[PDB]
Amino acid sequence: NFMLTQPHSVSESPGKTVTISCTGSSGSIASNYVQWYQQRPGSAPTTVIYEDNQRPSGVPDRFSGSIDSSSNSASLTISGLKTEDEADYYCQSYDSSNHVVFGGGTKLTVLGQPKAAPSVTLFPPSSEELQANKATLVCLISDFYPGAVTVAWKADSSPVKAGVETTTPSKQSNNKYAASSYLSLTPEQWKSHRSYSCQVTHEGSTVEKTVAPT
Amino acid sequence: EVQLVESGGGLVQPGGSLRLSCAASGFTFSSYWMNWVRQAPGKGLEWVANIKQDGSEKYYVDSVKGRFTISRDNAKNSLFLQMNSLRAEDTAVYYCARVWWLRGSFDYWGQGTLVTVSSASTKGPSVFPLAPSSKSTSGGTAALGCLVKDYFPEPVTVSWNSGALTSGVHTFPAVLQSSGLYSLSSVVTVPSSSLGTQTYICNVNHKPSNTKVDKKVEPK
Amino acid sequence: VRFPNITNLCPFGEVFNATRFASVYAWNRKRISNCVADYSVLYNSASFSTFKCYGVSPTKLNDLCFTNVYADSFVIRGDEVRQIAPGQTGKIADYNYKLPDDFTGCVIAWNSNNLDSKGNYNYLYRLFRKSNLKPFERDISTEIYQAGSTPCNGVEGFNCYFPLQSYGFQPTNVGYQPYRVVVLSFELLHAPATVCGPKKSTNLVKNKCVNFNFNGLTGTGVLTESNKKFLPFQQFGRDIADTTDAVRDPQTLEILDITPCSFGGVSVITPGTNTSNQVAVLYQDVNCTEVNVFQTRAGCLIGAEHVNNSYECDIPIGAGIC
Amino acid sequence: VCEFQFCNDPFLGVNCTFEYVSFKNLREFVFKNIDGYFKIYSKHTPINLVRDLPQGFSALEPLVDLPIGINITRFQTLLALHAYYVGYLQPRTFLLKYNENGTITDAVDCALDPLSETKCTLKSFTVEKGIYQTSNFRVQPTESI
Ligand SMILES: *[C@@H]1O[C@H](CO)[C@@H](O[C@@H]2O[C@H](CO)[C@@H](O[C@@H]3O[C@H](CO)[C@@H](O)[C@H](O)[C@@H]3O)[C@H](O)[C@H]2NC(C)=O)[C@H](O)[C@H]1NC(C)=O
Ligand SMILES: *[C@@H]1O[C@H](CO)[C@@H](O)[C@H](O)[C@H]1NC(C)=O
Ligand SMILES: *[C@@H]1O[C@H](CO)[C@@H](O)[C@H](O)[C@H]1NC(C)=O
Ligand SMILES: *[C@@H]1O[C@H](CO)[C@@H](O)[C@H](O)[C@H]1NC(C)=O
Ligand SMILES: *[C@@H]1O[C@H](CO)[C@@H](O)[C@H](O)[C@H]1NC(C)=O
Ligand SMILES: *[C@@H]1O[C@H](CO)[C@@H](O)[C@H](O)[C@H]1NC(C)=O
Ligand SMILES: *[C@@H]1O[C@H](CO)[C@@H](O)[C@H](O)[C@H]1NC(C)=O
Ligand SMILES: *[C@@H]1O[C@H](CO)[C@@H](O)[C@H](O)[C@H]1NC(C)=O
Repeated sequence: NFMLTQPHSVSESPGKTVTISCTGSSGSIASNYVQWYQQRPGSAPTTVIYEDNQRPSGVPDRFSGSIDSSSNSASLTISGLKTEDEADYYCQSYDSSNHVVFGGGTKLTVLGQPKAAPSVTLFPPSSEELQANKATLVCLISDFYPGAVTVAWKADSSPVKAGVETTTPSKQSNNKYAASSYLSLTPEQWKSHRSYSCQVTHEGSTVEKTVAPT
Repeated sequence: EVQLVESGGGLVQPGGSLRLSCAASGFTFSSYWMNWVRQAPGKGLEWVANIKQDGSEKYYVDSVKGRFTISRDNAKNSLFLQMNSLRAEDTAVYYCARVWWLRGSFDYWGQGTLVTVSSASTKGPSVFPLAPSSKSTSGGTAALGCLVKDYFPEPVTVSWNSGALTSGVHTFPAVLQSSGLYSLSSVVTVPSSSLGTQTYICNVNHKPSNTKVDKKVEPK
Repeated sequence: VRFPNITNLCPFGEVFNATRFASVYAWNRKRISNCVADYSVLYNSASFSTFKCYGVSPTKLNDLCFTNVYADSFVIRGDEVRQIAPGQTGKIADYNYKLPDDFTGCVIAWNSNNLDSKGNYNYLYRLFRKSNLKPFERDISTEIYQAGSTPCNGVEGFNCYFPLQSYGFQPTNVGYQPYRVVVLSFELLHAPATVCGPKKSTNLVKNKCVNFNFNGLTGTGVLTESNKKFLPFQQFGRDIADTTDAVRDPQTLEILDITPCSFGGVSVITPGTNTSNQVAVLYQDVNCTEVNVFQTRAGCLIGAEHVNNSYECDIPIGAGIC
Repeated sequence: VCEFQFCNDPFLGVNCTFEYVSFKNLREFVFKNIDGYFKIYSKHTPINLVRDLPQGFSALEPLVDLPIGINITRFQTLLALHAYYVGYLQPRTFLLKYNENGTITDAVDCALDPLSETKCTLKSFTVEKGIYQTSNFRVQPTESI
């Protein structure tokens, strides 16, 4: 069925223009109308752009967009970025295979402060937990900016998805963001691999930590 | 002036059911399309169901097909969603919205009603120390923390040395496990040289079960 | 607000629910004119896979008037539906059905694989042409296309091709499945508009002060049944001083007299304040149903007790009343 | 309203942007083109005059009002083969008399003669004995010195 996808981390300096894109697959995005929504933390998403290039009252002319039909994609641009524009942005379109289709969302950060790479520390199961027949590995990410990172777990050289839960970035006391991820293994699973690791992606480069049974 | 008001959220067991409602005014219901849109915590938006202006036809996303029923009453000025056989995967915030035409935009949105699906009973947390390895310690700086696991419901508050240690301290958001229980963690940032000389005890407080756990974290 | 019965709808259904469509190289056109354009059967329909307006939003379209509306229909592959748009190029956009960059209208399409397939080679498209098409042109000639330098002399051969190629539409083909495409082109000329969307009417409430809009006239007042009749073609009546007297209702064809909403001066009837602070109030030339209540010719008098006994006049009210 | 090809002597035997399909006899019509609309008024009455145009008064009710948009400078009357009259309208003032049922029963042509001017000036089909001022006279310049 037709689906929409979006980039996770999008950021730009205040006063400048940022582009937020959305792409389609298993159908044509340009065969129907594309909407864009903005969800500020704490409330519901509201319409910013509709029917490709229209906007509701209360939305300034800083918000505009278009559909690139030959690339099966669409985007909006936000000029004159303000610190009030921090929000989760969403794309929406219509299909026959899937009536209303929403994208996964884009996290937009306005860079009103210096950027920072994440500090990642990966902790092994303690003896107390192993004695309870559990082996949760804990990946803690802190001190990063913009507040948007991707966190994933691996077993040896292959990715592991089972038993994985994540949180979103959350502003900490130093105005940077922190995030976490948990991998819940049994001791037997933990010891079935040479090692386990957590890799955190920020912009493009990554930070990777490894722990193992001893 | 158009407004949407929602209710009917709360905690339900797996396999259970409930009805959500979205009361509204400022428009005639029979002139507009009504929809439900779902958003799980940490997730983006997805569509659940759509009902036609006069209630003559209904549409659903495959993931809720055969389980959820969308219905409306244009005389009572309210939209309803009957959700049967709720699964753990259905934990989410449910929004109602007004649509001018089928392939148009969602012009008005509610605030969102949270539905949590869990068989878990109220339980206090177990706390396990998270010790840094020598590989990270050797860098000159280090971090150590606590894992708070298998508690229900939220929230849990965590502090270090009974509130004495606030510098370099962060408590992470909790996650919901497939077991219906929650887990979170807390970390304190230290100089690597302080790991073997200073005391680092986390104080984990879970009000719903009157449980307090004091756990010392040491380096590996 | 009252508008007449709509007994003349635009035949969008005839175009969309047709048993057969034309080939794209020979696309059909039907003129829509002198009718009510109800688009609620097009934009509220979930059966369409494509629904995009390059002219005006559907939310406004159903309230706009045009001189002419044209419905252009044809069958093409699903992978070619994206070519039916202004600014596009390709085998269909250039040789079969071209829309102008400034196209004003809507492109609607849906899957027809459940009917228009076998292989079904009845539908054709132009593969070769000497030049591209002008906006809304059509070319149904069979002249052999010369790709090379050797004259074709009416037949196929080395670098000579029949200009058309058929579609291999089969029930087992998404991109190669047939789609029915209808393009609705809307224009406004210097001529009087002939096609407007439907207008909604409200219920009519009698014997109340209301605002109103009947067909093309507006005003305020009270609508009551008239005891007068109009000629068969007349829409409303007018008074001596050129004010609206009555209106003929667009749906019932009954005639309703229009009166002004009650108004008049308000005066206070009082004994001198030296002896009393009690007062009565007279509403001039109004009914007591509109405002010790006494209805008289002067108006509606409240606070004064009417009595049978006559007395020499003291404070005059009017029409014999003191 | 198609771009019809016609003979130079069209008769009946014994693209269109508009299409519609449905002596003793006096038929009267008025054809006028206002802001693109072709308005047709008509009346059909019995007569007992077989030689010439009957004398009398009637008003023609509107028949159709067609949103056509065509320039009309000339027209052709079509007869079937095995009488009619044509006049032209002018932007003149008339006083129209409406009876109790709203039917026009009489009329005054306000520029026909001095009595008609008085009748229009006074808004009455009956004029009392006396003198009425109906218009002003002004001699116009005929040359330039
Ligand atoms: C082209 O023709 C089709 C019919 O093949 C039209 O489909 C119409 O679809 C609507 C649903 O959106 C039908 O309404 C439903 O009717 C049933 C039975 O009375 C009722 O139980 C439902 O609650 C609902 O009211 C409608 O009946 C159906 N039309 C016909 C004649 O069956 C389609 O709208 C046509 N397209 C155009 C542009 O005219
Ligand atoms: C309009 O439709 C109603 C039926 O709903 C009918 O009674 C009425 O006579 C119709 N009016 C006209 C002018 O056709
Ligand atoms: C008016 O009031 C005065 C008292 O100030 C009183 O003496 C006089 O009689 C009153 N006049 C009348 C007509 O009652
Ligand atoms: C006032 O309205 C009533 C109807 O409720 C009517 O019988 C009465 O004659 C009216 N009186 C006047 C003065 O209009
Ligand atoms: C006048 O007298 C008649 C009886 O003859 C009575 O019905 C009526 O109500 C009286 N009117 C007033 C104002 O007292
Ligand atoms: C229809 O109108 C166009 C534009 O004026 C004209 O070129 C065409 O020849 C007309 N159709 C016919 C059959 O003459
Ligand atoms: C007659 O033709 C002129 C252009 O030469 C046009 O402006 C005018 O509106 C036309 N008259 C009618 C009734 O269409
Ligand atoms: C008005 O019409 C009636 C028939 O309903 C007729 O008897 C009457 O004479 C007409 N009035 C006039 C002034 O012609």
